[PDB]
Amino acid sequence: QFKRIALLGMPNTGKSTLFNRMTGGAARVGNWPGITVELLSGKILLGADMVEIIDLPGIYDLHGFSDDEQVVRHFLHDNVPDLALVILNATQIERQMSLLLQLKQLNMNIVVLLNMSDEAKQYGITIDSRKMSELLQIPVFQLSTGYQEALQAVTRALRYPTPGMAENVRTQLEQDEHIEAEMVRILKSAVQIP
Amino acid sequence: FKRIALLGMPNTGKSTLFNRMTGGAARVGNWPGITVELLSGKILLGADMVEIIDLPGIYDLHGFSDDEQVVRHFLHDNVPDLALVILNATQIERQMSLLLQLKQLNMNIVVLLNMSDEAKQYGITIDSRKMSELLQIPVFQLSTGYQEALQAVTRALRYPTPGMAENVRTQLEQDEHIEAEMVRILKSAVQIP
Ligand SMILES: Nc1nc2c(ncn2[C@@H]2O[C@H](COP(=O)(O)OP(=O)(O)O)[C@@H](O)[C@H]2O)c(=O)[nH]1
Repeated sequence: QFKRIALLGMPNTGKSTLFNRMTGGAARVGNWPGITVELLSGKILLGADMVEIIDLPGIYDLHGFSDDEQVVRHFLHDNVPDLALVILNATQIERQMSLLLQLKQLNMNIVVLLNMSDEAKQYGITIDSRKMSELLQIPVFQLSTGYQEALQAVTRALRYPTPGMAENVRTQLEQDEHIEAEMVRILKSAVQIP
Repeated sequence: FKRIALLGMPNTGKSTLFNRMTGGAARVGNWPGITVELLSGKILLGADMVEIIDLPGIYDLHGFSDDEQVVRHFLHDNVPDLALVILNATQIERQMSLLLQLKQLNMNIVVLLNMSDEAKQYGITIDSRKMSELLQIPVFQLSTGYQEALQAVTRALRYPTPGMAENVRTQLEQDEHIEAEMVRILKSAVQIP
């Protein structure tokens, strides 16, 4: 019944850690439409409203065929998030940007969190989050700090629903889902296994 | 010349096949869209001298490994007359993913299932005629199967494929848009030593 915030990012980007910070727990929830796996999930008060956070498996390619990538698409297809809170490791920004841009092409509602930003600056990495936000057309926040500003932006991004956005997102996944369906189909018929 | 792109995952016997098809005479060469040198050789298939290019093994057509980026860049700027796709039969349950990603580009494809004997001993029974029918792509098993595979390749080079180059490039433009955006944002917003 509550609006859904999905945590999305690559593996080991601090997602479970952020989840624990937001919820104060490590609750796992199963019986999600479309997937059999149990995921870290919890509901929080965000201002006056209650919202549901779900930590999605870390993945490298939105359109890839690793098991985690399949699970993420199934979840997103059948449980279109009201917000994708995309977590990027500042220290590895060059290598992590692709997932963000892929998710943006799904036509989801996104807020970007640039994690480990101090560690980045301790190396020689400087990030202009205003410029990044400007070019992306997406809110971008750095976390060292930055957390309360990030939550504020979450509330703003959930304030006005978009009719037809579930159908839009489902449609952008269809091509990957077709490949998967064809795999299952052809393997079931043409390949016999022990 | 006509061009065949040899495509498969790593450790599928692609190197040994390319060596055989090119008779040991392959040389290094540069190609538009990539800065790396690739190996290619000549082979006579029916009426045509054909150039076969050995592309780096990849796992995910849309992934961001260096090899994957080179294969996509190569394909975009050098659309092959035939993609010759080599899968490991024992790992057919997963490796089907790359074949279907490549089909989705609207390429002209022949599939070779290598190590088909090993697969049968693992208890994996593949019915390649049925698989060919369902894919609408010719499928041939190797272990020997080489002559038959190469006659299908020759046949797959005969019919017209009008607009294909345009179709393949169009299908790859999603990937190139991601890459273009990545560069744009990284240049303007990020300074790394
Ligand atoms: N420097 C820094 N490290 C973090 C932060 N959040 C998580 N990490 C570390 O990143 C690694 C992976 O964290 P985790 O929550 O397990 O990532 P997950 O796989 O995405 O859930 C661990 O070493 C964490 O302690 C952060 O805000 N700053």
